[PDB]
Amino acid sequence: EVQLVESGGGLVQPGGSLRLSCAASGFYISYSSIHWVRQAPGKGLEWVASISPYSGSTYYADSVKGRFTISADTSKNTAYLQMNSLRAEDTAVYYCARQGYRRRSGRGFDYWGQGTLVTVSSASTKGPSVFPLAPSSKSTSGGTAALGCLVKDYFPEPVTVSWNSGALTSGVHTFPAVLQSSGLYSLSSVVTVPSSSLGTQTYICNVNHKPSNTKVDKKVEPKSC
Amino acid sequence: SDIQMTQSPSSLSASVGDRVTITCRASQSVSSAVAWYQQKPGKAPKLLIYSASSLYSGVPSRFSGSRSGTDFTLTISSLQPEDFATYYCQQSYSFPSTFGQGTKVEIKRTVAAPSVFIFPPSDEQLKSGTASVVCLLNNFYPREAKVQWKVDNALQSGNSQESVTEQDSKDSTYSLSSTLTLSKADYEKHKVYACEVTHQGLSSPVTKSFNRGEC
RNA sequence: GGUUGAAACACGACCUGAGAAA
Repeated sequence: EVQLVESGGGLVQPGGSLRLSCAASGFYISYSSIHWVRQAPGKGLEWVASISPYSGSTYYADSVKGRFTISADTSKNTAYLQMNSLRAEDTAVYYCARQGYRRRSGRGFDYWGQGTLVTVSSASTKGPSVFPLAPSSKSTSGGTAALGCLVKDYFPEPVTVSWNSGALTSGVHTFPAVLQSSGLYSLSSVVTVPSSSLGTQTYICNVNHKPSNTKVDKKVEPKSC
Repeated sequence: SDIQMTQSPSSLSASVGDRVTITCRASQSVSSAVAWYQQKPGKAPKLLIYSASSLYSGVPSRFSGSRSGTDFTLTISSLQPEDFATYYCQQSYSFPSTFGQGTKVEIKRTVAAPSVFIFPPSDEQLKSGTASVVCLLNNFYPREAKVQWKVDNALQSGNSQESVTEQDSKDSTYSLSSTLTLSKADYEKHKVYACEVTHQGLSSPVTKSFNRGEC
């Protein structure tokens, strides 16, 4: 199956360097143009660079010319994006895209990778503190209860929150992270469950912040009052 | 001077079966080297239309593109529940390639009132010196809503953050969380902590409140 | 320039053209 796999992303200091890789499978990159397209968090796609199949000619967006270098290793079936003099404006999810075959898809990008997240900041990595959002209602209120976990003060994105080790997926709402004034991210993950489930069902929120290598499981229980 | 792609509208809410049209105007001649893409939240874009009007293999025939000089249109004949995403146009006539700003297509449904919940800060967090009061608005439509924090009838401003989810895949509703952040010294100087919510689906503002230590 | 060769430029072929057109 034709696929592109990006790698090499992560947290890097402004002015530092980072080399992104794009491993291709199911096809050979030597017969296609390979493009890099990025997407800052919450914005649109922005073309970055491309390399031509047979001449090796490279093209760059005006915002990255001179700082970025795209290349392809046909023996490794992998494209690269050498990024230097990185700025906060370069913080984005970086996709590598195959330009399709001319007769079959013109110049459209027919195959995209999953993308790799590049975060350019001088902020240090920080694991999140997880606090419980205890449900107010009782086990016999007869309604629907709401409980959650507060994932607070972490950097950088992303963090993952599951409930009962992924077994609880209905009614769960994991809000997007919001950047606080302190520069650390914070979000809440809530879930609505039947009030009759309190006691018969246990609720564990599983918070995984891979950049800081933090795994925290917090038990959300009805408050003792 | 490189080419610009002005995409309009930036967003639109439409129902299933509607006929939606997304337009892109190139600042200069791009011939027909225009492509249209569909991107689901958190996922990679997918090719829909290439060469302005040609349908990419595997894409259903309800998607169609057309060229009128420098005007390019993406048309979904009958909107399907899986067609709701962000759509981008791209010119590949000359380098540097440029994308349109995008158009997020969201499903329009009936108005739903938010279920409001208030959560006091856990005992563990004040031990850390910070208090976070969270107010939850669950499953409402439309997304617009007014969330106000009042402590001892005093309005708060500049110390709370809002976060809204994407449109839910099942009931097509939104959820909102408002988090009032205070220090322990500022949290204990007050008594009543109220969350006032105003939404068009409500006849009047709803208020969920609590007191420090009130169970 | 266009079309194509897994191919926007470079390269090969083809087409138009006085000339692929510095």
